[PDB]
Amino acid sequence: ARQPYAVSRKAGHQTSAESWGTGRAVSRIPRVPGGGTHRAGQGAFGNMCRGGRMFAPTQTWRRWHRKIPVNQKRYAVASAIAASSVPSLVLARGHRIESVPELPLVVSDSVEGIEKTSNAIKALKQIGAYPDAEKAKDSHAIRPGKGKMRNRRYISRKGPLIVYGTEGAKLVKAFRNIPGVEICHVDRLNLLKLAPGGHLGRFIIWTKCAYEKLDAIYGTFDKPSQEKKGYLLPRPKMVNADLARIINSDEVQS
Amino acid sequence: MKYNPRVSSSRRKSRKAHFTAPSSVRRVLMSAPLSSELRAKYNVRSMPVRKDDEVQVVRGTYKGREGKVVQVYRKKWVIHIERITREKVNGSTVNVGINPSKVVVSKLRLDKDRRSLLDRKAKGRAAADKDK
RNA sequence: AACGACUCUCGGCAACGGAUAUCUCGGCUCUCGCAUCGAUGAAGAACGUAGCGAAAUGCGAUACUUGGUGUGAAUUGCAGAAUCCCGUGAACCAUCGAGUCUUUGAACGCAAGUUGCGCCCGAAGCCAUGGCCGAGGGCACGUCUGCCUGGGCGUCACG
RNA sequence: UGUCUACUAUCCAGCGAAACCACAGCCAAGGGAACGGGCUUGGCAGAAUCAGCGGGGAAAGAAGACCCUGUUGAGCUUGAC
RNA sequence: GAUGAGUAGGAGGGCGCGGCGGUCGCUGCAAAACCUUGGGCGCGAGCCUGGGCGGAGCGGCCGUCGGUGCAGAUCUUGGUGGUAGUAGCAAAUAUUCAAAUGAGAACUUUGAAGGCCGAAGAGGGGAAAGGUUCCAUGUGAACGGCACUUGCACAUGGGUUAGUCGAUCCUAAGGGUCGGGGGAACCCCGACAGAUAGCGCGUCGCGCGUACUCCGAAAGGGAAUCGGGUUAAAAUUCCU
RNA sequence: GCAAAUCGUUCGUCUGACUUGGGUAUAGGGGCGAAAGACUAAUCGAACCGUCUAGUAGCUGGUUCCCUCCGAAGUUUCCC
RNA sequence: CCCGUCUUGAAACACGGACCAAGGAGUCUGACAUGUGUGCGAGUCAACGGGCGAGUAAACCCGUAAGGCGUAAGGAAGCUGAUUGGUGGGAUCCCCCUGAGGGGUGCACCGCCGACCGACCUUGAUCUUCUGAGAAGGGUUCGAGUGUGAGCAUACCUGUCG
RNA sequence: GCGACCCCAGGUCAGGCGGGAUUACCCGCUGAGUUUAAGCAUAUCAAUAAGCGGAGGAAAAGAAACUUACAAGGAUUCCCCUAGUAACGGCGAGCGAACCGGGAACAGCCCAGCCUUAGAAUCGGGCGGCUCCGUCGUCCGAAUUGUAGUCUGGAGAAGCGUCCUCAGCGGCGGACCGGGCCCAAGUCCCCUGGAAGGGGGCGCCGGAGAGGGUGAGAGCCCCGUCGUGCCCGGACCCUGUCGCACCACGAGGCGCUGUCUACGAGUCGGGUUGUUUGGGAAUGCAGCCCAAAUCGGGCGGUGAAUUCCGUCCAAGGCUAAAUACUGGCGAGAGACCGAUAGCGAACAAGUACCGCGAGGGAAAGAUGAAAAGGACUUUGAAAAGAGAGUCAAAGAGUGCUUGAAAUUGUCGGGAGGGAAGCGGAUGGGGGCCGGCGAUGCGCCCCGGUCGGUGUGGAACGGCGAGCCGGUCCGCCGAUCG
Ligand SMILES: [K+]
Ligand SMILES: [K+]
Ligand SMILES: [K+]
Ligand SMILES: [K+]
Ligand SMILES: [K+]
Ligand SMILES: [K+]
Ligand SMILES: [K+]
Ligand SMILES: [K+]
Ligand SMILES: [K+]
Ligand SMILES: [K+]
Ligand SMILES: [K+]
Ligand SMILES: [K+]
Ligand SMILES: [K+]
Ligand SMILES: [K+]
Ligand SMILES: [K+]
Ligand SMILES: [K+]
Ligand SMILES: [K+]
Ligand SMILES: [K+]
Ligand SMILES: [K+]
Ligand SMILES: [K+]
Ligand SMILES: [K+]
Ligand SMILES: [K+]
Ligand SMILES: [K+]
Ligand SMILES: [K+]
Ligand SMILES: [K+]
Ligand SMILES: [K+]
Ligand SMILES: [K+]
Ligand SMILES: [K+]
Ligand SMILES: [K+]
Ligand SMILES: [K+]
Ligand SMILES: [K+]
Ligand SMILES: [K+]
Ligand SMILES: [K+]
Ligand SMILES: [K+]
Ligand SMILES: [Mg+2]
Ligand SMILES: [Mg+2]
Ligand SMILES: [Mg+2]
Ligand SMILES: [Mg+2]
Ligand SMILES: [Mg+2]
Ligand SMILES: [Mg+2]
Ligand SMILES: [Mg+2]
Ligand SMILES: [Mg+2]
Ligand SMILES: [Mg+2]
Ligand SMILES: [Mg+2]
Ligand SMILES: [Mg+2]
Ligand SMILES: [Mg+2]
Ligand SMILES: [Mg+2]
Ligand SMILES: [Mg+2]
Ligand SMILES: [Mg+2]
Ligand SMILES: [Mg+2]
Ligand SMILES: [Mg+2]
Ligand SMILES: [Mg+2]
Ligand SMILES: [Mg+2]
Ligand SMILES: [Mg+2]
Ligand SMILES: [Mg+2]
Ligand SMILES: [Mg+2]
Ligand SMILES: [Mg+2]
Ligand SMILES: [Mg+2]
Ligand SMILES: [Mg+2]
Ligand SMILES: [Mg+2]
Ligand SMILES: [Mg+2]
Ligand SMILES: [Mg+2]
Ligand SMILES: [Mg+2]
Ligand SMILES: [Mg+2]
Ligand SMILES: [Mg+2]
Ligand SMILES: [Mg+2]
Ligand SMILES: [Mg+2]
Ligand SMILES: [Mg+2]
Ligand SMILES: [Mg+2]
Ligand SMILES: [Mg+2]
Ligand SMILES: [Mg+2]
Ligand SMILES: [Mg+2]
Ligand SMILES: [Mg+2]
Ligand SMILES: [Mg+2]
Ligand SMILES: [Mg+2]
Ligand SMILES: [Mg+2]
Ligand SMILES: [Mg+2]
Ligand SMILES: [Mg+2]
Ligand SMILES: [Mg+2]
Ligand SMILES: [Mg+2]
Ligand SMILES: [Mg+2]
Ligand SMILES: [Mg+2]
Ligand SMILES: [Mg+2]
Ligand SMILES: [Mg+2]
Ligand SMILES: [Mg+2]
Ligand SMILES: [Mg+2]
Ligand SMILES: [Mg+2]
Ligand SMILES: [Mg+2]
Ligand SMILES: [Mg+2]
Ligand SMILES: [Mg+2]
Ligand SMILES: [Mg+2]
Ligand SMILES: [Mg+2]
Ligand SMILES: [Mg+2]
Ligand SMILES: [Mg+2]
Ligand SMILES: [Mg+2]
Ligand SMILES: [Mg+2]
Ligand SMILES: [Mg+2]
Ligand SMILES: [Mg+2]
Ligand SMILES: [Mg+2]
Ligand SMILES: [Mg+2]
Ligand SMILES: [Mg+2]
Ligand SMILES: [Mg+2]
Ligand SMILES: [Mg+2]
Ligand SMILES: [Mg+2]
Ligand SMILES: [Mg+2]
Ligand SMILES: [Mg+2]
Ligand SMILES: [Mg+2]
Ligand SMILES: [Mg+2]
Ligand SMILES: [Mg+2]
Ligand SMILES: [Mg+2]
Ligand SMILES: [Mg+2]
Ligand SMILES: [Mg+2]
Ligand SMILES: [Mg+2]
Ligand SMILES: [Mg+2]
Ligand SMILES: [Mg+2]
Ligand SMILES: [Mg+2]
Ligand SMILES: [Mg+2]
Ligand SMILES: [Mg+2]
Ligand SMILES: [Mg+2]
Ligand SMILES: [Mg+2]
Ligand SMILES: [Mg+2]
Ligand SMILES: [Mg+2]
Ligand SMILES: [Mg+2]
Ligand SMILES: [Mg+2]
Ligand SMILES: [Mg+2]
Ligand SMILES: [Mg+2]
Ligand SMILES: [Mg+2]
Ligand SMILES: [Mg+2]
Ligand SMILES: [Mg+2]
Ligand SMILES: [Mg+2]
Repeated sequence: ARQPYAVSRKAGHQTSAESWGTGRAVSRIPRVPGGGTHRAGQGAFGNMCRGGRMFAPTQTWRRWHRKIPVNQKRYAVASAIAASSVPSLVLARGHRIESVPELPLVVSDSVEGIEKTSNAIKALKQIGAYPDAEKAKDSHAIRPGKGKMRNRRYISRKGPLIVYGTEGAKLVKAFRNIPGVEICHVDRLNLLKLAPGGHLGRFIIWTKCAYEKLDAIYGTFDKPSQEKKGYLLPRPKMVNADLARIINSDEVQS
Repeated sequence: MKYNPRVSSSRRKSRKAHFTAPSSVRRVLMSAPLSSELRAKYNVRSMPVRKDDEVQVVRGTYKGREGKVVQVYRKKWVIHIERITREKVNGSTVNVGINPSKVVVSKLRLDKDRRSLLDRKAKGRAAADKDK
């Protein structure tokens, strides 16, 4: 999503400066000709010179973008989705889910019909997701450093991610004004929102319709996806990650 | 969040548009809230301050002071209020400029245009806010 | 070999200087939309123009503006204004369709280190058809269509 | 060689630069990049300051113009291509 | 249990700077930066903290990114020393006395004296070039390489009057051009390849008619002004 | 330094191939030269200005934090 | 003994450095290569473009005889195109035995020697459309070949080159 | 001599057209060298820079004298691929396209020539009228050395019959582009402060928590922002609908028909020279020489003759879209710079200033929330000082936020016989440090305070229906801790 930046191609070279050569008790750097102005006789063209040209000037044809293989991107998304169902990971990422009834958090499809922001907030309170949303609002603050003058004035913590499965659902606009709350359609889940900062354990609120579509969209270990042609969920190198069971099993301990 | 493509969220552009605004634009930017009594009467929240209006200062060191507007110094983004003054080192009296957003309009200088403006402001609120 | 001066050195304060930090109506880069200069005198250059201005910005002897329309009470550094307020109405306001637009410049009567040197038309005014006076305008080059006036035994026809 | 005059230098009031500067500034020998202000061994060595002086600082002025090197030139010449 | 040198060079683990995605915090009950003979931690890059100053922002941690770390380059820009109150003020003969003015006088003004330029001048004008430096009044600073009450400085105002003086007109070396000839074109030649410009006399007509009615001289050529008077500053220009 | 060529004294010529103002002509591999490679705006054995251009350099100079570990070569062959 | 520097050799009578602040030099990009991380695997790659979508430069989806690289090589070319392993060491495991032991197992890798495909050479029963087919049989020749695939995408360091 | 025509001349004749400017992209011409090749001359740099011209919102190109050799594609342009490939190259350094295939877009056409001859059926200008980007009438011209119709190879002309198709304007609306206006919610209580926009408390809006302003971090103070509603204007194109009109004479389509069936010249092509290209016995272009054809001509990537085959039809012209865009005008955005940075220029910057000239070309941003910009007293010729005053602050006093280093003065401590600094080790004198250094613990009784086995409830748990538990409340007993 980056926009290119680069200095002007002609910066530092809008001058007819030439070296004085040796024999005049000064360095051999090129110098502005003429007289009658402080600029006359000053150094030019050098990356070490005031008003000169920077070393290796930045160019717009820097390789800004990256194309990661599609199968790796799908692998990353599946891992993020799986991490969101582990309360330890969700807590570890900074989400306040102490009052959440259960993870994964699946709510009735009637939430998709909410039209007013006031009713949207009441829905969050009922399911226990409001405290995480309240954390985001209370973290609203001005960005430290030069970013604040670069049209990036405000920062805040991430709130819950709401996933819905109905196109054109009205909840997209009832929740959007709430700071920290993101809305995404199930068919087009985005990794940058599933693992913000590259950190697993996003707090996700699933609608019933969206939750039921996960098998069709991502398939299973046995049959492939219906919408990702020829895609199957990846396998781990370790079927059972519980070392204690393996190490303390009768077979090993014998 | 804004969605109009003709509207900019750039801080640089917003500040430039504010400080280079012409006098007619500065009139709208120099608006003050109506008092709770006038708000319930005309069903209007804000109005551009006028020369002969009466206002009450609700912020600053002159909080609570009441008086009549005497000069809308648009070039300086302030208004002058009768008797709201300080003394110079030489004893002379100079009016203190106050931002119109920091006062409340207690009485309006009504006229043919002012009354018509009040109707338009109330017409939208009476429909877009209540009937909806 | 005290004291004091001098030199060096450490600390407090005071100087010298403008680094650092925090700023930004600027710059840079990317993307998008649009197609609109001029002999109907352009771009550029010059001179002038405000109650108090030199520059910048604006404007053209109607000269930091006229007119229309919108907005609806200022402009402001000072002065002044029975200029202006339930309004044919303030504004160093916005906008544009009416109107003005000096000398130049492709620059066009000829020239130019010259406000130099010509010719033509002519309202108004005025003295007895004429005379003076005169606002304003005209007179470059190449070229197209048409037209008028002509030249050559160029090719003919008739006296 | 001496001497005479003027203007400087000299002293004062006022005014007031620059070149140059690693750090610095007493010597002998020794060793050392074979010619030291610094190192080794000795001589010695006493605040601050004035006018002069040209021994030394291998003094300053300038990336040696002489000479050589470069697969750098340029002016000129001719039986070079 | 053994073991420890290291230029050129390689590699590892770490420190520090500025953003971005996240996360955890601090701040007008005082952030950043900066200052300190305060204290402590790390072999070290550095880090933590007391006090002061300052008056509005800032930091830790994970990931990720970069115009990311200086003693040097006769490095760049800016600032500042020693040198040093030092070198130095010296050509063109020269000043002195009294008084006035002023806070202040070797330097301003008046008077007196003594000298110099000595008519191919240190005098009186003008052409170029400058452009208000001209004149009056006033003046804090700066400037006039000491000084100034001073002024070619600064501020405010004032000042250049033509039928006869010039430009203007004429042509010189030459310049710029029509047509024609060249030229991709910018341009080249320049009356040389051509139905010249028009003029004169009658009152529209007759006669004449050799391709530039152009630019080119404030010293060449050339219609006409003389005394007397007048301003703080103009005059063969104003007045008679 | 008064001065990026001046000052003092001393010297050459001085009715001519004399001196000088203004106007005008010749422009960069070109001009102009009683000829010194002189002169052509403090620039001349090829002016000045901008651009190509951040020209190329086997050559000179510099090349920015910390500890820890390993740790050289000046020898072979070929090469205007 | 003064730092920095070139040097066989610097405290040098070798050069730079009066002093302070700030600025100040292996970077970006294309190609390729080894190494490592990750995904998938005889495949791999959403790359031009399309469908869309945070009302959206992102993310998500699409390869239907697309294309790139790989999946087969040799030959200048006309052309032809892999008969599918033996052996000496060897990891691990199994059995006996409790030896520097003896059997079975024999991956990776290395050495050695055949076979197969192709260039070149050689060979020809038996057929054929007269120039081809191929029973058998070859070679101190040659190859960036075969003998049950290992590649493709992507990230970054280092190196060569523009 | 009078006339017509031809050619030419003059005109301040009537009415028109042209020049110049701009640079990002576009079209034509002209045209280097640095450089690379480790030298260098071909080559390369480069069909590039500089130079000279010409356009537009795009330009240019464009309806095959094509690709290809296949089961064939089918104007042009552009992207991916082809491909760093074929080829070219002191075959060195290097250089380098195209077709197929996949996509974006998509659009086709107009003339010249034989063909009115019972009628120049065409066009311009003057004048006049009308429903005025035009149309009608009239007059004078242009034109037969040919205007208009018909035709363009995909065809077509002519004849025949099938009996298919073809004739306008206006009203309203939509779509499209531009603008204008109204419209959510606290400025409630306490504390700090110069100021609340900060903290704490209590509320509210949200399809609006983009952004900015206001005396400190403001969703609710102000402008805006989200979403409707209303209003005005521009385009005359596209499109929906309605009303009126609606003559097939002619023309076209389809079918057949013996016949006819006209197509661009100093051009193609060839030789030669130069240049250019990947184009190699020669890719294009250009000069000169030669110079065509009509059952023919061009092409088919090795020159030539012979026999076939495929393919297209040059030497005339127009044409939207996909594509380009460091200029102009308007708009949005950014992991960019933050006053030695970023454009040279954040500011009266292409300005001051320099150069005869072509040209060269800087430095320079920040008082405070508000000037509230320091009255007055006193000293001095004045600048100014001292005191006082404004302010939260003059330790913010008109180049004033913060105010580092070099360097300087002053006060205080200390040292010094031709450097000083520096490493290591102590000492003297300073300065600094109470987490610089503790004061508890165990066992007794005096008092005070607070809770205590077995049965009841409340909400749960460990192990896997059932066992095994703790916590809290209450009631008894126990009588200690
Ligand atoms: K001292
Ligand atoms: K001190
Ligand atoms: K700063
Ligand atoms: K004009
Ligand atoms: K002006
Ligand atoms: K107006
Ligand atoms: K003249
Ligand atoms: K003195
Ligand atoms: K010695
Ligand atoms: K030379
Ligand atoms: K952070
Ligand atoms: K400290
Ligand atoms: K970081
Ligand atoms: K003069
Ligand atoms: K005259
Ligand atoms: K004259
Ligand atoms: K004469
Ligand atoms: K007279
Ligand atoms: K003489
Ligand atoms: K030259
Ligand atoms: K070498
Ligand atoms: K060196
Ligand atoms: K050396
Ligand atoms: K040295
Ligand atoms: K494939
Ligand atoms: K596809
Ligand atoms: K072969
Ligand atoms: K007509
Ligand atoms: K705000
Ligand atoms: K034809
Ligand atoms: K050729
Ligand atoms: K043929
Ligand atoms: K600059
Ligand atoms: K301050
Ligand atoms: Mg020197
Ligand atoms: Mg710069
Ligand atoms: Mg910072
Ligand atoms: Mg203006
Ligand atoms: Mg003219
Ligand atoms: Mg004139
Ligand atoms: Mg000695
Ligand atoms: Mg020495
Ligand atoms: Mg000694
Ligand atoms: Mg001594
Ligand atoms: Mg000496
Ligand atoms: Mg001497
Ligand atoms: Mg030296
Ligand atoms: Mg040298
Ligand atoms: Mg030299
Ligand atoms: Mg060389
Ligand atoms: Mg050599
Ligand atoms: Mg040479
Ligand atoms: Mg070691
Ligand atoms: Mg940081
Ligand atoms: Mg210190
Ligand atoms: Mg840190
Ligand atoms: Mg950066
Ligand atoms: Mg850097
Ligand atoms: Mg430094
Ligand atoms: Mg160094
Ligand atoms: Mg230096
Ligand atoms: Mg300097
Ligand atoms: Mg100095
Ligand atoms: Mg002296
Ligand atoms: Mg002297
Ligand atoms: Mg003297
Ligand atoms: Mg003298
Ligand atoms: Mg004197
Ligand atoms: Mg004399
Ligand atoms: Mg005399
Ligand atoms: Mg004389
Ligand atoms: Mg003086
Ligand atoms: Mg005077
Ligand atoms: Mg003056
Ligand atoms: Mg005269
Ligand atoms: Mg002449
Ligand atoms: Mg000429
Ligand atoms: Mg001509
Ligand atoms: Mg002639
Ligand atoms: Mg004349
Ligand atoms: Mg003349
Ligand atoms: Mg004369
Ligand atoms: Mg006079
Ligand atoms: Mg002198
Ligand atoms: Mg010539
Ligand atoms: Mg001579
Ligand atoms: Mg010679
Ligand atoms: Mg130059
Ligand atoms: Mg050789
Ligand atoms: Mg040596
Ligand atoms: Mg050394
Ligand atoms: Mg020596
Ligand atoms: Mg050297
Ligand atoms: Mg030096
Ligand atoms: Mg630095
Ligand atoms: Mg790899
Ligand atoms: Mg394929
Ligand atoms: Mg073969
Ligand atoms: Mg074989
Ligand atoms: Mg006319
Ligand atoms: Mg070379
Ligand atoms: Mg070389
Ligand atoms: Mg060479
Ligand atoms: Mg060019
Ligand atoms: Mg043009
Ligand atoms: Mg245009
Ligand atoms: Mg287009
Ligand atoms: Mg076109
Ligand atoms: Mg055709
Ligand atoms: Mg095609
Ligand atoms: Mg390939
Ligand atoms: Mg090429
Ligand atoms: Mg294609
Ligand atoms: Mg015809
Ligand atoms: Mg027909
Ligand atoms: Mg037909
Ligand atoms: Mg509001
Ligand atoms: Mg609150
Ligand atoms: Mg503040
Ligand atoms: Mg809206
Ligand atoms: Mg044809
Ligand atoms: Mg030819
Ligand atoms: Mg050419
Ligand atoms: Mg065309
Ligand atoms: Mg554009
Ligand atoms: Mg700058
Ligand atoms: Mg900075
Ligand atoms: Mg502040
Ligand atoms: Mg300050
Ligand atoms: Mg200091």
